[PDB]
Amino acid sequence: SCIQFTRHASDVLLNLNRLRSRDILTDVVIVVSREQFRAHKTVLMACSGLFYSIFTDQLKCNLSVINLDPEINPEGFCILLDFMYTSRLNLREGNIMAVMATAMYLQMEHVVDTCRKFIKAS
Amino acid sequence: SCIQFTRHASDVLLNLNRLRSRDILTDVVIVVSREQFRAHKTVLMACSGLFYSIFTDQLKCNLSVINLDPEINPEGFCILLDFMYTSRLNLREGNIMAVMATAMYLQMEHVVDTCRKFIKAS
Amino acid sequence: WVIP
Amino acid sequence: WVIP
Ligand SMILES: O=C1Cc2cc(Nc3cc(Cl)ncc3Cl)ccc2N1
Ligand SMILES: O=C1Cc2cc(Nc3cc(Cl)ncc3Cl)ccc2N1
Ligand SMILES: [Cl-]
Ligand SMILES: [Cl-]
Repeated sequence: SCIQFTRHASDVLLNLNRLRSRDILTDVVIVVSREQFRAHKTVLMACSGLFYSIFTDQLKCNLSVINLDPEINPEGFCILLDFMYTSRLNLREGNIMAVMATAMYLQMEHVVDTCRKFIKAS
Repeated sequence: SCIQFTRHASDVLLNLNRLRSRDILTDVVIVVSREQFRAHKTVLMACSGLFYSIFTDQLKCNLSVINLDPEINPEGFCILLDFMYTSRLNLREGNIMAVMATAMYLQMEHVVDTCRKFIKAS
Repeated sequence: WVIP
Repeated sequence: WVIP
């Protein structure tokens, strides 16, 4: 018999993104080639099958630095990290291949699905 | 020119609640009278003006235990913590006064607004 | 607020 | 997915 506030989840995610932009309570650095990205482990886990596996591991859960596979493109990662914190995906002709490959590696099934759909159309 | 995944914020919050139920990456205990509640500091901050103030404080940001005012009812807190992680508010005739008082203390303005509306109707 |  |  609960009532529901429609905008609550969106407002929570917006505040988590504000914390990210101000570098508040970020507890991990994701290293992609030369580039470094600060984030919240819980948000990464909530969005990605790969980060979920990493941070539920009894040894890796305690690491402050995570290095991604050298094949991962920093721009593709940046676009996906923005999507995690906003629900908005900056998908473009020039980045779609790098975004799909990064989403497959990060195990973000809904992003992989839209990339496959957009590629098929062209 | 971004695209948006409508269900993303809700899915993120659902996974954060799953992490909470399994006590994964919880980094704070909220003490309310004799009762203890484990949570994620970032989620508390995203939902509450009070926790936002507490965890942006350079000294309090590092505390693993937070004790609430002794006037706060554990059940009212529990209902509000559930709302933070689900968007669902278990508002009932027998708990509405304790929920409104706890939401005013936690600075959860949308919950305070619905409690004031529901009280006015009765 | 809605009835979910 | 939608156009926001
Ligand atoms: O495409 C995806 C997105 C995703 C997210 C998560 N994260 C969780 C899943 C569960 Cl059941 N509980 C808690 C968490 Cl944080 C796992 C796999 C995948 N795959
Ligand atoms: O009723 C409310 C809910 C709420 C949430 C937050 N939390 C934030 C606000 C901003 Cl601007 N950036 C980041 C955060 Cl985590 C503050 C005040 C209130 N009042
Ligand atoms: Cl996804
Ligand atoms: Cl609220």
